[PDB]
Amino acid sequence: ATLKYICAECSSKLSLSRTDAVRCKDCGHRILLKARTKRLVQFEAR
Amino acid sequence: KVFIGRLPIMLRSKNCYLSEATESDLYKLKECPFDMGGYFI
Amino acid sequence: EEGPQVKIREASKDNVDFILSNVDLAMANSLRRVMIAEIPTLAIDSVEVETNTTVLADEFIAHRLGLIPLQSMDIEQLEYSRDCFCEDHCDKCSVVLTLQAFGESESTTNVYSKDLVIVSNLMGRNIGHPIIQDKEGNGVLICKLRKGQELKLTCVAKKGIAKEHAKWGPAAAIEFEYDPWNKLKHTDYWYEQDSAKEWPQSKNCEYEDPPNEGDPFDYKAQADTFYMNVESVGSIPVDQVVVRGIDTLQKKVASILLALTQM
Amino acid sequence: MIVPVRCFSCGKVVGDKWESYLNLLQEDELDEGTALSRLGLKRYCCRRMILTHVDLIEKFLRYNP
Ligand SMILES: [Zn+2]
Ligand SMILES: [Zn+2]
Ligand SMILES: [Zn+2]
Repeated sequence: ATLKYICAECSSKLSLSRTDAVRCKDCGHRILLKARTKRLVQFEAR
Repeated sequence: KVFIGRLPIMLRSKNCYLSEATESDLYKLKECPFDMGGYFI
Repeated sequence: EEGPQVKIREASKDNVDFILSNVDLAMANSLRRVMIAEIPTLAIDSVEVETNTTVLADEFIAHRLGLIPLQSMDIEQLEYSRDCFCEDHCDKCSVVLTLQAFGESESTTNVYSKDLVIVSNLMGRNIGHPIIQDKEGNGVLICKLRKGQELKLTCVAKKGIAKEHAKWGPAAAIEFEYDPWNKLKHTDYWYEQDSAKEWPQSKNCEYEDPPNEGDPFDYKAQADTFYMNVESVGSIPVDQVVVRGIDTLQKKVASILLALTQM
Repeated sequence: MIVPVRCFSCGKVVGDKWESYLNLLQEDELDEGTALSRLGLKRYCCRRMILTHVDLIEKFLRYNP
C-alpha cells in the first residue's frame, strides 16, 4: 500500500516526511531500510 | 555513584552480551555464530 | 550400407554407447564437438524479478534458473528471438514460465524447478517444460525460503546453443577413444619400469585384437573405429543428440556449398 | 549457498540430488563414496561437485528477517 522505508526488526512498511528523525511504531529502532523498487529489474540468465 | 567516561568493550569478553548468548540468540542478534570477536567496535 | 557405420553397445533415457567405424578421426571428432556445442536447446535466458526476500541475490537465482534444463524436442520449430519479427519475444520465439513461491510453513520451504509454470501458448509443440528425472519428481532445487520469505519471477526461455552459453548444452559429457591398444602409436606411454603394467587397460581393448610380440610397426594403418558414449542432460533424447548433432554438422557444411553458390 | 545446479566441468545436472544424497547418508547409513555412485555420479568432476559442497543457505536462513 506504498511506503518508502522499512525497519530491520518488525518490517513494517513505514515511511514518513521531514521532522520525524528516525523511528518505527513501537520499534524505536533508529535504522530503517529503503523498501524496494517498483520498476522491477530484468536479468540476464547467463 | 559518580560517572566518568565510557570504556569500549572487547567483543565477547565478560560484558558484551554475546559472551553469554547461545547460538539461537546470536542469530536473532544478527551476529554470526562463527564470529570469534576479540575486537572493538 | 555406406561409409560411417554404427554398432550400439548400450542404450537408455540418458546414455548410448556405440562404435563408429569407416570414419576419419576428423568426422568422429567434429561430430563430437558439434554435440558439445552446436545443438539448439531451450533455456531460460531472461528473468524479471518482482519480489526477492530470499537470502540469495537476484542474479544468483537467475543464473540457476537459466541452468535448469527444459524440454527441447520441438525447438527445431521454435524461432531465434533475433530472427522473429516481434518486438522482443513472443510465443513464436520464446516460452514464458513463472515461479511464485512463499515460505508458508515454519519447516523451511523448498523451491524446485517443478514450480515453474509455463504461461505462454506452447502451440501444441513439446517444448519448455522443466525436465525432471528425480525419484520424488522435483527436477532441481532452485532455492530455500524461511518463515515468510517471498519470490516472484517471470522467466523467458529462448532457443540457444552452448557456444553462446554452456546452459544450452544438452550433452553432459562424451566418452571418446580409439586404438585401445596403442597399435597406431599416437601416444608414448610414460613408464617407471613397465608401461604395459603401469597403465590400466580400457574395456575397448576387449573389442579389438592385441598387437602380437614380433610384428613390425604397421606404418600404413590410420585411425578407424571410435568407441564413444554420449550422455544426455534430458532436454533432448539421447538418440537425438547424435542425430541432430549429425544434422547440424551436416547443415553447416551445406551452408558452405550454398555460400560458394551465391558467390 | 545451495547445491550447484549442474556440475561445472561437464554439466551433468547435479542440482536435483542434494537431498537424495543427504538421505542415502543419514537413514541408509552409507559411506559418501557409495551414496555418490548410486546417485549416478561416476566421474570425479561430478563427484567433487556434491562431496565438496557446503550448504550454507542453511545458516543463511537462520537469521530472522
Ligand atoms: Zn520496528
Ligand atoms: Zn517473437
Ligand atoms: Zn561432472
